[PDB]
Amino acid sequence: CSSDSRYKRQVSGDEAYLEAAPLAELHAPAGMILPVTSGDYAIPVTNGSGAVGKALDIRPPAQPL
Amino acid sequence: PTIASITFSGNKSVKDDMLKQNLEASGVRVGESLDRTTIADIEKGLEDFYYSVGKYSASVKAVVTPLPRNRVDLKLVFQEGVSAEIQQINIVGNHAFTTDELISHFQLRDEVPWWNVVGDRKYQKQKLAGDLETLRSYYLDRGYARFNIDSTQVSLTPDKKGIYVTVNITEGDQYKLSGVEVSGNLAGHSAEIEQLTKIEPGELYNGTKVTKMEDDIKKLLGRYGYAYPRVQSMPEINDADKTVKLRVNVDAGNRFYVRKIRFEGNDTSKDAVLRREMRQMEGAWLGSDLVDQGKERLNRLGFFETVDTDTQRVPGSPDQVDVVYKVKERNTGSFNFGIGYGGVSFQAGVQQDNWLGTGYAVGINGTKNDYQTYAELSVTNPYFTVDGVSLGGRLFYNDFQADYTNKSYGTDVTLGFPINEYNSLRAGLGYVHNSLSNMQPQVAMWRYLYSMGEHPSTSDQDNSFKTDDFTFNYGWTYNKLDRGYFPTDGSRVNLTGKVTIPGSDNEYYKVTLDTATYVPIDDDHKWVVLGRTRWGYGDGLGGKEMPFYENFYAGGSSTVRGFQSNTIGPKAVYFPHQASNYDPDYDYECATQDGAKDLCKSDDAVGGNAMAVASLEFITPTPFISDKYANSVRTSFFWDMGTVWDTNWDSSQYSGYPDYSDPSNIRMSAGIALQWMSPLGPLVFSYAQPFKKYDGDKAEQFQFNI
Amino acid sequence: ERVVYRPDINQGNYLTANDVSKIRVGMTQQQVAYALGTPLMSDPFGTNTWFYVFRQQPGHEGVTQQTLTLTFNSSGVLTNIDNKPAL
Amino acid sequence: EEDVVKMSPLPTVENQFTPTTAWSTSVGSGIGNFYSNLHPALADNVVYAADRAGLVKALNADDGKEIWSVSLAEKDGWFSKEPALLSGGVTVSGGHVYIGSEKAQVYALNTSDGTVAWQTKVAGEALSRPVVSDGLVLIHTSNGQLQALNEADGAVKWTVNLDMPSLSLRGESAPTTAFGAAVVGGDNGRVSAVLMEQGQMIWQQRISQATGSTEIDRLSDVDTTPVVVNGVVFALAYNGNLTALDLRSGQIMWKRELGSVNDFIVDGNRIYLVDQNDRVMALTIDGGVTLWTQSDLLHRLLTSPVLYNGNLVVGDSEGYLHWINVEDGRFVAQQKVDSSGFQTEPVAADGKLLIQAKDGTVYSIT
Amino acid sequence: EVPDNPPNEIYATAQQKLQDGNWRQAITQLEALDNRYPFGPYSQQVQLDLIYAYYKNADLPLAQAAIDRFIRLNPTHPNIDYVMYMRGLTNMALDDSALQGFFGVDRSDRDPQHARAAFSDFSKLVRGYPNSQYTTDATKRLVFLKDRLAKYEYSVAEYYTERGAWVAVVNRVEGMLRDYPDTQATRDALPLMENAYRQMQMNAQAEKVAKIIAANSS
Repeated sequence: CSSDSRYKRQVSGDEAYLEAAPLAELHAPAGMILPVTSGDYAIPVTNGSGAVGKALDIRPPAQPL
Repeated sequence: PTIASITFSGNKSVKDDMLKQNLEASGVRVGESLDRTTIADIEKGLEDFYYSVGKYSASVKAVVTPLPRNRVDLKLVFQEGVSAEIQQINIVGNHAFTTDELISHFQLRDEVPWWNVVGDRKYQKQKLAGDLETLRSYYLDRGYARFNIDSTQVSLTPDKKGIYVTVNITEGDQYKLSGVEVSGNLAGHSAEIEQLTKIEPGELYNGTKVTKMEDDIKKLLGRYGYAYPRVQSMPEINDADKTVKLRVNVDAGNRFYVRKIRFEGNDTSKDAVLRREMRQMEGAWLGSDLVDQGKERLNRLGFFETVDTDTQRVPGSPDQVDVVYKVKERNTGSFNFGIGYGGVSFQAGVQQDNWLGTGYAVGINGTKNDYQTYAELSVTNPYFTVDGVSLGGRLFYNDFQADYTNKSYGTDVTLGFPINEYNSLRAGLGYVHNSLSNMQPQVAMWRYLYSMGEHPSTSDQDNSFKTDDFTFNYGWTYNKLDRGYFPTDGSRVNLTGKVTIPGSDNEYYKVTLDTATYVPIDDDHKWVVLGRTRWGYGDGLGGKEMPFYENFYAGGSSTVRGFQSNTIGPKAVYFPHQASNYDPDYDYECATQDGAKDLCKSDDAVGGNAMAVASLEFITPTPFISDKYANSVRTSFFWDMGTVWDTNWDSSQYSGYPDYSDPSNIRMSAGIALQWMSPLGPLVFSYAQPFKKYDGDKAEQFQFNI
Repeated sequence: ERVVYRPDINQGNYLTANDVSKIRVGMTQQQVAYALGTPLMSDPFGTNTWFYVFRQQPGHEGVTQQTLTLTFNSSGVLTNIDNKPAL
Repeated sequence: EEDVVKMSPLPTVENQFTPTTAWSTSVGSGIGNFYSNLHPALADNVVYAADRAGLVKALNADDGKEIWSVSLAEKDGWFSKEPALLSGGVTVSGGHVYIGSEKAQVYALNTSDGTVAWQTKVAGEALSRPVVSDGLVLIHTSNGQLQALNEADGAVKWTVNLDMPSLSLRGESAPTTAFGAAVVGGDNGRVSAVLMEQGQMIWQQRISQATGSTEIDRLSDVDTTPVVVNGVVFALAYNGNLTALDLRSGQIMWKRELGSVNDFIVDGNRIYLVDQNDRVMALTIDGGVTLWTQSDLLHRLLTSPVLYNGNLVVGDSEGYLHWINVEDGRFVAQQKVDSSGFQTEPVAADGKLLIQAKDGTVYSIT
Repeated sequence: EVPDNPPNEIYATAQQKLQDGNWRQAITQLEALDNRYPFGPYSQQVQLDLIYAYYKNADLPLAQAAIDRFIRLNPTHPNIDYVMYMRGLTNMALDDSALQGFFGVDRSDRDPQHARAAFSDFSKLVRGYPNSQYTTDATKRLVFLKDRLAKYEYSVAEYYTERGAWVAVVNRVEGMLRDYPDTQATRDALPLMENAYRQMQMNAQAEKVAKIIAANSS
């Protein structure tokens, strides 16, 4: 199929997504109500564990056969 | 406890997967346990399935083979008997029409002629319902309002080989349509609707016309936004005098507004490449005409195999909709490479409409040999502004050498803007420079050189001539095709020309006119008639003559199939001239140094300054391709004709030789062509025979092109 | 400068001289929506206001826009009506 | 492309009996490949025949030469005729010969002239043979409608309806009359009885037994002619059971697991029939227990049997006539009367035997 | 293709081929093992291995179908987070293209269908299993994907500004402000709403957007 160094584990598709700029909220000036709170595309604030990018292990977990 | 494998044998007309699907409905599949007592049940179940095919005498056997670990292998053997045959179709109670002609429209057949396959004497209960509906439509649209089918019977011969079908009907009587009463909540538009519902006194009742009247009322309302109206006809029949009055209820709903128009499946084509073709736009009252016009324009674009529309209603809103266009990307563009006949020799070329989905049209090609070098670029932007104004250019560098040498390079620019939904105009500027040296003398070219003031010798190959021209390019285009790759209806026209502005070394003007017209015959547009032509003309302004290197050629796979490329038209006539460069062996006998005292005829095509081509082509479905991808192959029978003549040839001086100024010398050919849309772009194979042919023309019957 | 082809660009809410006269002060949002239809354009920045704009750009001829704006109180009752004919 | 499965071979045997053919009079085009019930009828010293078209002829029974001919075809063009699709069995009575049609017509031609005494329409294809006895004519049509007609006028007197399943055998059972009542079989598998005066029901019963899960698995109809003797009626069905039913009550006496479309003979305590597999068997009237069975003509598509000189006679699709004897169940002799074959029952009376071929020719055998 | 054998040998061969990197042959072996013995202990591990091999072999539709099967067969399983992450990653990998990736084309304004599907799946993963080791990468992918969907919205708004359709521009920017409030595309698209409001003579409404722009400027 292929022959490369440690291509068994790492993701396919580079690492472009790690360079995306961070998100910042808009400030609502005096005397107005911004509509921003009305969305469902919310990203929760999470301190979860894990690695990022090519350092992740995609190999399937081993069932206790 | 488990079935290790399953195998079918003997099935011919049934795909094994269908049998497996039937088998699993009984609860048996790979991995499931099997019971030997139920083997007969499986056999009977499979047996009962073939009744759908009409093979009522078929039989099936099931074999179970033990396998290690208590596994079993199941093998099914099928004896597919002959299907039942329709012996007769009988219609009882019909008094107004011949039973033969009523059956003539039936999908089912009781007789099949030898001279044509109009159908098969096979039976399928699915077709019987459609056939009954066809009978009802035939009887109900002739004025027989009271027509109804009492009952039907399907019978089977005791030997299970024959089918008999009987249909009982009651005709009633013919009725006259006294008038139409359209009423309800029209929301205005009474003027249009009253005109759609026009009837003539004494007109016979006609169900299909009533359906058309309802559909037209629906379409008229959908044009103004009411794209969910309620229309219902309720005829009131009067058997006392046999007049029928057609009451029609109309209730336009709420005017709808477009919330969003969304595109799906454009995985590579930029989004704005699709929106700029739309005529319906967001935040505006809906119109069905515009939504369909968007589909038509996207189809004409030619980037997509299939374009489909949808108008899903917005949940929780009474008067809003969303419009979804689902497209299937097509592999636009072309590629073609090769190697020379006989050191390094190679040709190349790439064409791309929709280059990387950006909508640009880019093309590159070239070739390098020892003889010649050639290169060209082309870039076009269909929307240089939002309205549709396009801007494009072109460069090319040509360098041919035998001795006879010809270097040529130039430039071009064109700006084309629309004038109407289908029409378009163009304008531009061009520059061309030609350097010719050591051309071997001949009449057709020395005449032109004399017109330009050059006076080269007729007996030597050592004269040269260099020129430089600026031109003004115009044009026009009409396009109403259905699609961009395999059209099926509509026509196209494309006029192109140019003229040299003052200051150019040579003065002339040139015109061409390509045409194409498709006329469908079948309702599904599988059988189509293609009419195609080309034309041309050019001449010099003032005392100037049209340059010989802008001449018209015909003959290849593009103009008139069957003849060698660019072999039609006048043939050169060589003067008796010296071998100033060299006298090779087994070549260069045409008016060469040794012998050949007088002017020598030849077969070297040179083209002419006028052309006329035509073609009539018939298109049929491919015999052995499923409809799943029958839209990537096209088969065609064609009859092509063409000619080329040199309007300035003077037969008075060159009387001993043919009069090339005669248009009557028409060529012709016929054959068959196959066209396939391979990953490398379209591929065309064609076999033709030039059954009309003139002295000097070269025949080439098999031709393959990209 | 010269220009030679452009499509018809219809934008907004389709108003007429009949419906615009039906509405009157004191009507709830339901009645106004029933009469004129759902507005394509409303005030997002914290205020009950409905914009009924009726744009028409018929090619190179010109442009016309009737602007009818309705302001309701917190309870959804129409308190003010202001319709402004063409630009 | 795929061929039929089964067909036994012509069984070699010596012709200890001495039959012979005669006549071979060509009536006309013949029934051809269509399935119908156009058997000849014999009365006095003349015979009558039909031709799956308007053609009708009356032939002298001593020579096979015609005495009068008639055509019932109808014009449909300048030089074209619409076929009469004549498919009803010929039966005769005083001065009338009654015929059916698939065009829904019923004819009654004068015996001495062939001129139409009367003609009327019925409730669909009159496929069954008309039967007349001490009253009205009776006809059984494809719609399941049983209709009675005035023998001298053709006007309908009364009608009875019977159910019709989705798919049924091509044919209709002729009615049988007894003590003023008429007993018939339907396509649903029932055996019904009615009175002649106004078609009032007397009793109904079921004899079909398949009760399958699909139409052809359910394909079980009483297409045979029921027969009555000594107050009991026998009935048979395609896949059903040979049974005996009490005439007065309709309760069943005994069943036997046999099924066929061909009618059966009755004589003494013996009943002979032809199975759907073309096997030939003889059974007792008491309980139907087998007497003997002849099982070598498998899948030859025999015709219905007749009783002639104590010997059963049957045809086949290959034009042979097979003679069976009650003494041992053996074959006494064989002929090749016709080339095209037989798909219509033979007839015999007054020591005279005859049969009509599939091509329209009529043969007499002695 | 695959000789008949007890499941253990087939699974051993499949694992050996996966370790060697032969995706096609491993897929064949695992498919055979799954079809032949869907009841045995290997019914789960073979599903996971098939998902992984399909994804690596670029047979994304089959990987998606296998994930759909597994989620229904075992809606509660210790390693579901892995399958959810792989569903999201499959939908993401179904978005990119190679050629226009090499030529440096900005693919933001093409079809966003797969991006939305991947966002939904990653959001399910992160909200359901915050302790899983895939949550961090899921969050990074989500942060990128939200800004790949706001860019498409801005791309549509730009066109409807060019064609002079003002109600469409206003509605599109309102949708951006309601769905993707904090992205950069929403800050770029905001001045398009003000121009649209001013082209329709509704200046009193354009001043509010002007205030929003001023209050958040660099």
